[PDB]
Amino acid sequence: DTIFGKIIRKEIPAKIIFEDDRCLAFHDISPQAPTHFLVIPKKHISQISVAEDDDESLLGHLMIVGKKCAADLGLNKGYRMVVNEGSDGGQSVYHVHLHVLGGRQMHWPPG
Amino acid sequence: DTIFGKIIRKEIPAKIIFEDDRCLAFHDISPQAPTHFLVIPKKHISQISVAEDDDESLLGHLMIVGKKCAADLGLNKGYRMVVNEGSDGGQSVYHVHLHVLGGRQMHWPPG
Ligand SMILES: Nc1ncnc2c1ncn2[C@@H]1O[C@H](COP(=O)(O)O)[C@@H](O)[C@H]1O
Ligand SMILES: Nc1ncnc2c1ncn2[C@@H]1O[C@H](COP(=O)(O)O)[C@@H](O)[C@H]1O
Repeated sequence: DTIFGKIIRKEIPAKIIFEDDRCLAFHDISPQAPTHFLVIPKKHISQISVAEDDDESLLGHLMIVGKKCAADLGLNKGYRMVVNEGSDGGQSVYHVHLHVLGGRQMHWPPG
Repeated sequence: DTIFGKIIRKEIPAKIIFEDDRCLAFHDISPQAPTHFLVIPKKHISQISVAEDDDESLLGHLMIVGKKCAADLGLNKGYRMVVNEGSDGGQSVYHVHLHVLGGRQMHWPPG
C-alpha cells in the first residue's frame, strides 16, 4: 500500500491530530508554512481523477475536517487547501488527500 | 452580491463550460497555467471557514465536477485543485469556489 495506507494501519509513524470513522489528519513531514497538515480518508482512492460520483460526500468531508482542524490550530487569518493530482499536480502519494496551509501569507500563483 | 453571485445571475460575463442543478464552471480571468478554471456552487457560502457540515456533498461535488471538466479539457497529465480561504489564503471573492490548474508542471510550495 502507500505511505498513507501504512499510517492508517499504524505501520508508519504520525502524530494524529483528528480522527473519526472516515478520515484522520496529521502534520506534513516537510511543512511549507508554519501550519501545514494533511487530511486523508480511510478509504483508498489512488487519485482524485479516479474518484467516483459516490465519493463526493467523503471528499467534502475532508474539507469540513480541514476547516475544523484549521480552527483548532488557530488559523483565524485564513489558509489554503490543496489537492495534488498526477505528475503535473505534483502528486507523490497515490492515496487521495487534502493539504491545508496557513500561518503566513500564501502567494500567487499557487505553484 | 459578489462577482460570482453576478455571474450566476447572468449579470457579469463568463463563458460557461459546465453547469448542472448545483454548480457551474468558467475560466479564470487571470489564468496562472495554460488551463485554469473555477468551479462555483450556485448556493452562496461566503468562505469555507463558515461552511456547514451539511454542505459536505456540495463541496465534494465541486471536486468531482472539477475532475470531469479537467478530463474534458485534456488534462491527462494531472492538475492541482485549490481553495483560497481568508486573507492568508489569498481569498478575493467571498463566494466559495474551487480552482483547477493544469497544462504545465505545478511547483512546490503551492504559494
Ligand atoms: N511519512 C510522512 N508523514 C507525513 N507527511 C508525509 C510523509 N511522507 C510524505 N508526506 C507528505 O505528503 C505529501 C505527498 O505529496 P502529495 O501527494 O503531492 O501531497 C508531501 O507534502 C510530503 O511531505
Ligand atoms: N469576472 C471574472 N471572471 C473570471 N474569473 C474572475 C473574475 N473576477 C475574478 N476572477 C478570478 O477569481 C479569483 C478570485 O480570487 P480567489 O478568491 O483567491 O480565488 C482570481 O483567481 C481572479 O482571477
